[PDB]
Amino acid sequence: KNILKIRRRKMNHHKYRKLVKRT
Amino acid sequence: ATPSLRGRLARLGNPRRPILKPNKPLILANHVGERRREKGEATCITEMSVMMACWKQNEFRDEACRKEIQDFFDCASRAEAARKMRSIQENLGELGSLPPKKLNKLLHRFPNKPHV
Amino acid sequence: SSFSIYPPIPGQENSLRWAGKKFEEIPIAHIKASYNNTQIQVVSAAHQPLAHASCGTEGFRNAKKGTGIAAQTAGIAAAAKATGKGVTHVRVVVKGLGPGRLSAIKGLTMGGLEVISITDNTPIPHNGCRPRKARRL
Amino acid sequence: HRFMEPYLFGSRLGQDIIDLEQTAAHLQLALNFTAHVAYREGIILFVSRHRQFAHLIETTARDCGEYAHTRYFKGGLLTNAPLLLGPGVRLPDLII
Amino acid sequence: ANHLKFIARTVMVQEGNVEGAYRTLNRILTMDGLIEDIKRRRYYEKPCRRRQRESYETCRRIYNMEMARKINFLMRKNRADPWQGC
Amino acid sequence: SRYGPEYKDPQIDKEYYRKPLAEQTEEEKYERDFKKTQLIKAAPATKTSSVFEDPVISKFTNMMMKGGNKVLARSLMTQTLEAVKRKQFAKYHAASAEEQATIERNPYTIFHQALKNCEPVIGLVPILKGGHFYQVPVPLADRRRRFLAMKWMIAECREKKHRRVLMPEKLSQELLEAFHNQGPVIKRKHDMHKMAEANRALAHYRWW
RNA sequence: AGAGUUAAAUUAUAACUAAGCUGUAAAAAGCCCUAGUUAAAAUAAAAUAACCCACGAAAGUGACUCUAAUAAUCCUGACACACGAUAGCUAGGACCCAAACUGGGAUUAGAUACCCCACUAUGCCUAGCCCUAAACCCAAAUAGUUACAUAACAAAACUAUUCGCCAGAGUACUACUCGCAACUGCCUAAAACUCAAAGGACUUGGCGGUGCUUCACAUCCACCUAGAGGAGCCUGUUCUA
RNA sequence: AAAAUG
Ligand SMILES: [Mg+2]
Ligand SMILES: [Mg+2]
Ligand SMILES: [Mg+2]
Ligand SMILES: [Mg+2]
Ligand SMILES: [Mg+2]
Ligand SMILES: [Mg+2]
Ligand SMILES: [Mg+2]
Ligand SMILES: [Mg+2]
Ligand SMILES: [Mg+2]
Ligand SMILES: [Mg+2]
Ligand SMILES: [Mg+2]
Ligand SMILES: [Mg+2]
Ligand SMILES: [Mg+2]
Ligand SMILES: [Mg+2]
Ligand SMILES: [Mg+2]
Ligand SMILES: [Mg+2]
Ligand SMILES: [Mg+2]
Ligand SMILES: [Mg+2]
Ligand SMILES: [Mg+2]
Ligand SMILES: [Mg+2]
Ligand SMILES: [Mg+2]
Ligand SMILES: [Mg+2]
Ligand SMILES: [Mg+2]
Ligand SMILES: [Mg+2]
Ligand SMILES: [Mg+2]
Ligand SMILES: [Mg+2]
Ligand SMILES: [Mg+2]
Ligand SMILES: [Mg+2]
Repeated sequence: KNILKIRRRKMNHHKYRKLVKRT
Repeated sequence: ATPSLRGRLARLGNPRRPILKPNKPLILANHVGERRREKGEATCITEMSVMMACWKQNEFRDEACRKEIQDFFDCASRAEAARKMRSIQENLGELGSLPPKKLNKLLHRFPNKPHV
Repeated sequence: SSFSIYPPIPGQENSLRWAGKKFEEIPIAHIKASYNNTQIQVVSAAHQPLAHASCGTEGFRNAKKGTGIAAQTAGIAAAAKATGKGVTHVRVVVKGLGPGRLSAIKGLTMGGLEVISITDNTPIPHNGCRPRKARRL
Repeated sequence: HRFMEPYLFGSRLGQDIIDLEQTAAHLQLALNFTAHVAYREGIILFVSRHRQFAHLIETTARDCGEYAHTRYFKGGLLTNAPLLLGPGVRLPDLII
Repeated sequence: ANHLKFIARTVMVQEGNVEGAYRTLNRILTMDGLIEDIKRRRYYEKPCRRRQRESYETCRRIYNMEMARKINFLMRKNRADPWQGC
Repeated sequence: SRYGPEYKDPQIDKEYYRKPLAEQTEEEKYERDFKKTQLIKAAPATKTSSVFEDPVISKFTNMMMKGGNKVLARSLMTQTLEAVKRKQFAKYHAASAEEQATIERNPYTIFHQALKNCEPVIGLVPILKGGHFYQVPVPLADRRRRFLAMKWMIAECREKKHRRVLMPEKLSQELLEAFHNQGPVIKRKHDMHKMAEANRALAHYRWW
């Protein structure tokens, strides 16, 4: 249910953190 | 005595932090849980040990000691008897309360009223 | 026959004897029943080790020494080594909660020792050292 | 019950007491209404689910010449009359 | 360590009965809560899990005590029904 | 399955019926047995009222039969008992006065003692724990123990003999060996006992 | 918020005994300067009481003692002021034990994971920062009512005065601005473009390597018998032709 | 204990 949106935001934050670490 | 319930749950009128956090609503049901069947365990490992002590000491022969062989079969017989008789004896009566099949019927005669 | 389960503390003037000795002179059987091993050591009242026997010393192996049978055999051998030095009564002191707890206790009786008292000296820290993390993450 | 407040006299040490003034005032009309239906050739049925005096209810109804129901009440008894009782039946004109 | 030994958690055997003395000692620890305390202290539990365990145990205890109270209240109606057939 | 649940097992013992008046506890059962209008199954052809037949002999004959040839198995029992008898008689007549008071001439007693000697005490059951099979020692029932004792000898005599060796002669050898506890079936038994003693520590896996 | 103290366990350290100790479903690795018992400072944490529900504005607080002490003759109110769990940063001190990371050993086709062992940052004290949480009891503050009245579930439905927010979803706890002892950061916070949906609760099936009771009677195991898969032949398939 | 995909 709400875990779908929570996981979407979690994935977005994880990808943003990986991008920040790479660049 | 029953533990207190005032000021425990989170409600509109409760001003303080909730104390108890129920997984399911604390409504007394109309049926009790079915009695749990006990998990079995191996029998007379102790007498099996003294049976095998004769075999380890006397080079694995039954003519050396005969009582340690006979009491092992005595254990086999008594364990089979306890497996057969008690499987019905413990399911018939509890000696402390009523069987669940009678308990559910007793509770259904005087059920709880969460509504109205 | 007024019998009390409370220990005979030396402070009182009670008259109880076991093989002619007081409760303060009867040897001790320290029995550490861990989750993977059971170690039995018989010391005297003067804290002199007399007999020592454990499931590891009984010729057992990694997982076979954790069963109650290994504890019973260790108790039997510890009882034999204790009787070798001329002891009749002992006070069992159980340390830790494990599978070889009662089995190694009855091992002394099977090996030829009389148990007069059982004391549960289990380590119960009042939130002292922090234990290890929980398994099955 | 919350709707028995006007029909009570008070509470005698936890036990509520019903005043009999309004009991008699209601019972006069109750008996008058019950008697008028019987006078005008009406079907009167005594419904009562209580396993202590049920025998007394059927005896009273048989002596009265009216009908009684003290057993387990079926589902579509009064609603699904053309099926539970018969093809075409007459519904009870009064229920006690 | 600093206390005198052989006073706490000690049970004296009567007439050589060791198996029953051990059961008495085990009852002492279970009814004082030491067995569950040892099994809980084997592995550390976080405070978040401790609060959940306490809440679940208290709710379960309240439900069990209320169910037992209702059972004991309704034990009187266990008698054979004398109005069978009504 | 042609016999209904009301059909009971017959009783072949003549002495059971010939003396009804000597006891009352057993008197109280057989009058109800037939007053309850209970049906009785037909007596099997293999079991009769003979005084020279034994249930053990019949079982061992049944276990040897291959296919459905019962007369061949009955014969094989005939020559097995005859060969045991004649070998024991040849040994009887070649000894001094002291050994004839000990050497047994009875094939039935020799066979029964051989089975008792070959009967194992404890057996092994494979228990699956942690994805692996462990040989847990378990006490065996009387019927299981006797079945193992019988089957081990039958299997040994079937395979470990020369083609020129006949079944009754090989069985006569192994019967006398198992009577004195020197046969390979005793070795098989002791192997099972040793393999149970080696895994005694694994007996906690059993839950019955 | 300061100052002082430690009951149990644990350990550095000595003495007697043993060859093993730890470790898991099972093992291996590790330690044999190991293990049990008798004595033992320093550090860390504070069984039962607690089936108690108190204090503090919140975060948070329940080993003991002492001092200071818990605003408002009591409405709401910020971008202003002061706090703000854990995690993280700097300097000095401490380090029993636990543990990111790491190195070995298990399992797996792979396992840089769950399982075992050792250890570091860290958890500890003082000073200075960082200002984030599922900071949730997802229910704003102040005085009230049980009147009308159940979308669904859940903690029942609502008044009067206010403050802060809410304009489809993804983009997006994002880019660009301002400010901040924060420089892989925090707060505020879009647009281009894509779609006609995105969402909350529920009913019934189906499933569950969730859990609990009764079972399997040729049936799953425990167990019995005779065979297939090995050879030749017959015959039926898939392949080449 | 173990155990992926359609
Ligand atoms: Mg995304
Ligand atoms: Mg408060
Ligand atoms: Mg829930
Ligand atoms: Mg439920
Ligand atoms: Mg997690
Ligand atoms: Mg301070
Ligand atoms: Mg101390
Ligand atoms: Mg130090
Ligand atoms: Mg190794
Ligand atoms: Mg404390
Ligand atoms: Mg105040
Ligand atoms: Mg204000
Ligand atoms: Mg902070
Ligand atoms: Mg910090
Ligand atoms: Mg460190
Ligand atoms: Mg560590
Ligand atoms: Mg690794
Ligand atoms: Mg919080
Ligand atoms: Mg919120
Ligand atoms: Mg506000
Ligand atoms: Mg509805
Ligand atoms: Mg938008
Ligand atoms: Mg964030
Ligand atoms: Mg940002
Ligand atoms: Mg089959
Ligand atoms: Mg064939
Ligand atoms: Mg073939
Ligand atoms: Mg794939």
